[PDB]
Amino acid sequence: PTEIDLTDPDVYNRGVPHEQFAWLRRNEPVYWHPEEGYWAVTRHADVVAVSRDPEIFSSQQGGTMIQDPEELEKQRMMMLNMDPPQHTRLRKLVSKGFTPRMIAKLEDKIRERAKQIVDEAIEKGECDFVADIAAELPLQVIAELIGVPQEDRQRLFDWSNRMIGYDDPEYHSSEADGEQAAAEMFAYAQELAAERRKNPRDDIVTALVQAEVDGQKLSDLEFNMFFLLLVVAGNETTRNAISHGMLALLEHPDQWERLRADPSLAPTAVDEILRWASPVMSFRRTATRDTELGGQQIKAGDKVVMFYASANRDEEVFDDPYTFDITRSPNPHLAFGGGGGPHYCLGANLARLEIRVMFEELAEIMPDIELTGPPERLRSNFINGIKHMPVRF
Ligand code: HEM
Ligand SMILES: C=C1CC[C@H](O)C/C1=C/C=C1\CCC[C@]2(C)[C@@H]([C@H](C)CCCC(C)C)CC[C@@H]12
Ligand code: NA
Repeated sequence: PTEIDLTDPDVYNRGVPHEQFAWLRRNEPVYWHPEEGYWAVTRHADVVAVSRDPEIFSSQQGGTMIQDPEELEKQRMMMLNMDPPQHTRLRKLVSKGFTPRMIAKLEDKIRERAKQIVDEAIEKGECDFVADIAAELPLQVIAELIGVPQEDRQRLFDWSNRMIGYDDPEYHSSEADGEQAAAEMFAYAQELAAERRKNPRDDIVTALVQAEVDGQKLSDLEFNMFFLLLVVAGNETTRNAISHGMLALLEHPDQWERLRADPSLAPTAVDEILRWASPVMSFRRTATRDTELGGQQIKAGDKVVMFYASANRDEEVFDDPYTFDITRSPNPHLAFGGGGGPHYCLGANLARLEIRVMFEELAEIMPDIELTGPPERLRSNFINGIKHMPVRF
């Protein structure tokens, strides 16, 4: 196969290039793509090994985005781009509201919203599965969880689209759209923080302003950058799991029948949807010193790109990896990152709950859902996203 540039958004225009990943896994699983260049890491075990060693494979040294100085400095304030010990301290501060017990307290409220969202979509008849269902549930939930009034949730969605849509013409007008979105969101976040410091509420903003670990509290910039990451993660990952999951269910109709007949299949179905969609396709690291990975010699300063979508088709880990099987078990997919990595998704419990509740509700109402046209992909080299997906109920 020709040596495709996996950092180029256009190579994802016709979908995830799974044949390229399949050839790499079999023939060159740790592969130097020359240009500057980068190592493509495509096997599950090697993604896990890179993930769990931040001392060698740093997130701070070159950031975590896969394309090739002001950008790095303007984003080293993101928790994603920190290494221990800096990272360890920040993650201890912001994780309090995301433990499994805290998240499980939301199921009934999340189910109440999902039932109402599905009901209104069915009443409409013909709609956009993204705007009316897949994006709307995580949007309402993250607004309520953060503490943003429901009237303001559309501001959160528009900001988030501008933050990640920097390669898609529908979501960006030029290169500074995202920076301006961030400035607006920082001002909004600071207003909310000031209010909850004075008058605490049961929301994440209050949890964050009150948090204290080892004599430390969140600084202004730390708070603002974590608010930003929560809003973008809340709005640009789960909705694409739901959209690709619905598409997979319609295109593998036997699986949809099984789920409709047996709602107890939903927890395993969530993990197969996550393995299938792999909504976050890749993240980058930088080697801090000379090292060996999979018999390949990686030099200090080298860019290393972990392809979670390829890991989630690894024939050594998953039997029949190109089959969508909602009962697949076990299912050690890497959609949330390599297990053991210090940055492993902080919201994985919330994401699983949102996806589980939504598909339970779609399956129980038993509507006949059908596509009325092709879904439109987000242009991205990072997110495996669906912008629109016309359906009829
Ligand atoms: C399908 C949904 C999601 C997927 C596939 C996903 C994926 C990921 C991945 C791959 C990482 C980096 C892991 C690593 O580098 O080792 C990550 C980190 C993170 N995610 Fe998730 N995510 C999802 C939903 C969410 C949600 C809903 C939230 C919050 C409401 C969230 C919050 C975060 C945060 C704060 C981090 C940074 C953690 C750190 O740097 O220590 N994510 N996510
Ligand atoms: C930070 C600021 C705010 C200050 C400056 O505007 C620079 C900047 C960029 C933010 C970006 C760049 C693109 C990718 C980022 C970092 C998004 C990130 C990849 C989201 C990941 C979501 C989830 C998978 C964890 C969130 C914010 C985005
Ligand atoms: Na119908």
